[PDB]
Amino acid sequence: AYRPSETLCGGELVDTLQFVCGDRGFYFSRPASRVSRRSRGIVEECCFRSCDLALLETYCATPAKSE
Repeated sequence: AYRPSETLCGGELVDTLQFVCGDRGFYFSRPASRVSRRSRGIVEECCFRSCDLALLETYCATPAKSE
């Protein structure tokens, strides 16, 4: 592949989440357990696997509203 296989882990993953989503905030991987608690998580797709920009954007926090 033309893309690098460098993966994205640690604080650099958090830095990228802030870059991609801006001030709107983001969510992160929920589980970190040795035991069977399978779930989604940005670390699972960007560090254990490799992820793309469009996918990474889906971890953005939801919009808020107030009257």
